[PDB]
Amino acid sequence: PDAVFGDRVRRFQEFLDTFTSYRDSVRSIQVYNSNNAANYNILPHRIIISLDDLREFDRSFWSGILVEPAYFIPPAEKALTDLADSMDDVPHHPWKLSFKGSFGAHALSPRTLTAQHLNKLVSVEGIVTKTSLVRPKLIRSVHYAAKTGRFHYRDYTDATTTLTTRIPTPAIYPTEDTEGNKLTTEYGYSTFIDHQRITVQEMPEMAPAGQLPRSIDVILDDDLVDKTKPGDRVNVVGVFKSLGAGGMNQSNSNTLIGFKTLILGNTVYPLHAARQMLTDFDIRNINKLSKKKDIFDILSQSLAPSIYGHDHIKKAILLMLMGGVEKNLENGSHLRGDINILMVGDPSTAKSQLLRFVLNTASLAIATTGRGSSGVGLTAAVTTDRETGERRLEAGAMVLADRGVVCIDEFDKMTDVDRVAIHEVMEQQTVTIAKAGIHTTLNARCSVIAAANPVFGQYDVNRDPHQNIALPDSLLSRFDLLFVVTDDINEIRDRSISEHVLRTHRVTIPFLRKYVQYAKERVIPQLTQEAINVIVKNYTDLRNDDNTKKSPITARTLETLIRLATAHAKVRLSKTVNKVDAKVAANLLRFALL
Amino acid sequence: LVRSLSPGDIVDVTGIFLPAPYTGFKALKAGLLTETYLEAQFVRQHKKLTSDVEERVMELITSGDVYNRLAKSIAPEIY
Amino acid sequence: MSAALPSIQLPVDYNNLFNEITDFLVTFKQDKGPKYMAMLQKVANRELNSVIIDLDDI
Ligand SMILES: Nc1ncnc2c1ncn2[C@@H]1O[C@H](COP(=O)(O)OP(=O)(O)OP(=O)(O)O)[C@@H](O)[C@H]1O
Repeated sequence: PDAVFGDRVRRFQEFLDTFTSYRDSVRSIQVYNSNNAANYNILPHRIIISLDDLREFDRSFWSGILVEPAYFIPPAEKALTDLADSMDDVPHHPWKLSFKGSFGAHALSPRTLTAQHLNKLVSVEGIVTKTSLVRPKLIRSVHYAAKTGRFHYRDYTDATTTLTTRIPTPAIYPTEDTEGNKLTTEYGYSTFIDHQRITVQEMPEMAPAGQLPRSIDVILDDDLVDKTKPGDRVNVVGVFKSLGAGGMNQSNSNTLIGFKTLILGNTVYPLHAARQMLTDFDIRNINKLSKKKDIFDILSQSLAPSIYGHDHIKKAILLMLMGGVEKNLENGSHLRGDINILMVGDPSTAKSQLLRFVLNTASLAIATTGRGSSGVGLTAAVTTDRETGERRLEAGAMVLADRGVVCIDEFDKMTDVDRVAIHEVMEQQTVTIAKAGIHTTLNARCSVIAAANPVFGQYDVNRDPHQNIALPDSLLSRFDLLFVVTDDINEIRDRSISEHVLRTHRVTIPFLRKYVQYAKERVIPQLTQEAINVIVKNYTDLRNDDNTKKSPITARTLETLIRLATAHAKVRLSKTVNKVDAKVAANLLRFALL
Repeated sequence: LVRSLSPGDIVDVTGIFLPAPYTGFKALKAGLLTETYLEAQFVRQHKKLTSDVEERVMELITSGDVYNRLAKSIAPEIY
Repeated sequence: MSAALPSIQLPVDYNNLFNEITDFLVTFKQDKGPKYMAMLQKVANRELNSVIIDLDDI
């Protein structure tokens, strides 16, 4: 080699200053991993090269990485790995790259493919909805002649080295090397690696309205597997790559593409438009405003900046969204610790308004639109044969709902077959199915939010308040709060409405999403004899007043009456169940029932 | 170790690991997929009439109390 | 054969373990005589076909 190797070596003296700040980093990450492994009685080989250390002072070496990314990366690895041993060889796995930074206009939205940069560096974002299997793969197996005690060596190359199209080895395992010895193979010293494909859709808001979402796929490696839950705003970066013989491997080859698009990439990141690290400053201010004894009320009014009133509804949403705990019974069935509120109202009274903006601040809680095909909580045994001999129970809609919220619409405008499914997932946290395959109890922590409409217009007052939708009481008994939104007409009421819609055709949100997601990590009190003494008195008088009046209540309603106040103390961020929480819990039900 | 497992056994197996070749349609498909299994070595199963049990049959005979203590015995978790 | 058929010399061989199983003869006298040899007699007379070579005896 002298021409193709010279600017390697000139870089081999160049980039060693481009890890003046990382040559500490790459050895500090292993010296304790070498230490703790010797005193057990763990991290991969990630070497994040920024742009900044390779753009401030190298230009010929720079643009080679963004024009021809095929003669440069295995140079960068081979010159990396000697520094692993030249730093660390006394105690007795190739350290590939990641390359974070910016890029300067390669945010190819994959609705667009490129004519300029094929076989180059690409930055891609979107959502994944495939999540295929996991399967290991060999790279190097070592053979051993059991007679004469001598060893052997063999490496298999594949379409996995990411860059060099070597002569493949169309072989699985050889036998009988040039001797009369029956070949033995040591599998502890044979190395493996995994292999997982995933398809990425289009972020369906920035693709303009002329098409359905498109998709491509990406092969990643072990370092960031099981990181990709289906429904994450992911952002990957890798090389663009074609493989496969198009036009010769079969004869006459008419109308068959033979150039599959692939991405053999690295370093995914979740984004947000779970990881939000805050400093000492904002963590102290949120304690400083915690000292105020009004902030439960301020958060109610600072949520929906368009609509008047409904402060009973507005406190309920933030009470539900933050969530109440479920303490599992030891060697016993745990109870309902989910909360599940419901609405109904005569039309155009903002029943669906506030239902869509809970999805923006959802904190990884992606909901459906309530279109009630069978698949709302199940699998329907969709396997697609998974490359000839693998059957997979593909996750329909509960792998996204776990420790999150959902919302569905149009209950009475549904068939029967969804209603039997919402029976099971409410009485029990899990679904278990055996369609043409395996019985499997997979767990789910869900919390529905409902929206239906009454049937006969404005007939609520002149008839019974109950049966007003007459969907089965299997769900009404499994739900707690049936807010009936009024629309009464008062000349000061509507006049106030008329300007407030008009004033908006022309205490903050990201602080709000931090406060709740910090409050999911604080301890749960549950324990004060004072607060439990007053609520049962508060129950008994309405236990005299439920049956001689509107609506009969049951024992599970008491498990609400702990749970609302339990979450109400989670707003307080304290470990003492106070007295003041028990007054808002009683008063909220009093409007919900009267 | 055969004939010693059951559907529904909350158990654990200890055993040794090896992958296996596929030897079918290995060129077009089946490039270097592996589809391993594990090979078993040991099973440590868990949570399983006048034969050293008569002492507790006497505890009902000596104490008596059929109509009420046994009534409080099954399902004492209601009102 | 050429092209990287031989490997590096590994310090972990098998002949050093082969003779170390030869000193798994009658020598373990802590646990009525050689106890793992006592189980060897209750198989040859054909009533049970599973020896147990644990790590406790190692
Ligand atoms: N009670 C209300 N107060 C203030 N604005 C309202 C109210 N109801 C509706 N609006 C205005 O009307 C617009 C749309 O209301 P929306 O379509 O959500 O009614 P809805 O809840 O969907 O009723 P339905 O589900 O029966 O159609 C919103 O932009 C909102 O500003």
